[PDB]
Amino acid sequence: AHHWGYGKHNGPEHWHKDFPIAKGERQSPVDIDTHTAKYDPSLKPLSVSYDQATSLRILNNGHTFNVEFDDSQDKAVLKGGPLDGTYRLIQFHFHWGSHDGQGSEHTVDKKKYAAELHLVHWNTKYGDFGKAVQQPDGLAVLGIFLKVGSALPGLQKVVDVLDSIKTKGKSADFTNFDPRGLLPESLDYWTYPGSLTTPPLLESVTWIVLKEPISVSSEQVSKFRKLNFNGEGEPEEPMVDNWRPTQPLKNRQIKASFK
Ligand SMILES: [Zn+2]
Ligand SMILES: [Zn+2]
Ligand SMILES: [Zn+2]
Ligand SMILES: [Zn+2]
Repeated sequence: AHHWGYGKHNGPEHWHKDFPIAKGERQSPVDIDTHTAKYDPSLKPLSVSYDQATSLRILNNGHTFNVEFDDSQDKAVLKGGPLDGTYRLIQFHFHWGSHDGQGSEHTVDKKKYAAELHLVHWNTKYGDFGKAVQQPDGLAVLGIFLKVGSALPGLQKVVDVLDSIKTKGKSADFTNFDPRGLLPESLDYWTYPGSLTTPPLLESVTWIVLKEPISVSSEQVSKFRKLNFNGEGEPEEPMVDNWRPTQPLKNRQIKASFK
């Protein structure tokens, strides 16, 4: 029937009608309350190893845009922190708002940022992303907040290509992109067990949400909003507000990597 989305009839408040895990015990995103998040001395140092990352292409999937990487080798990986083993970078994408005052998925003390970046990784314990996403320890998503301020040079190559992938299904070559340019200086983070923030909402993600945002310009974020959810020849639906509301923490603890 109708595929899920972010619109009035197919968006987040309705996803449970087809994906009942939406009301599960380990759903994402959540509010991160800084007064109750607790330092966990058992966390090991976090290793973000992106020196050899090979980007390939950028795709408008009708929900967001994904920048895909070659994940055939243990090169662009995340290790340490809360993770056991090695997690390969497969793609990143963003969530953003119809205006700068909303857009992020996670919140910090109920505050929203203009957008949120997700760097998606899968556990090489499993054969590939499709096998990993079915497992509780399968995925690790590095979440980074975008705050409006000065323009980010590391984002400019992304925003420059978006007019070539305006509608669902369009893709373009996207090579030689350095995802380190989308990282803040500090890797202090919060972590908790959660889920994909889109259908099928599987509870297979270890979330690692960095405390320090990256700064982007209002003009850069506005370029995100010129994408469309629809395919060519369908009524125009601007790609905005492609975020899920925060969900109940339930019986989970958000841990901090910092004292
Ligand atoms: Zn569908
Ligand atoms: Zn609080
Ligand atoms: Zn889809
Ligand atoms: Zn995401």
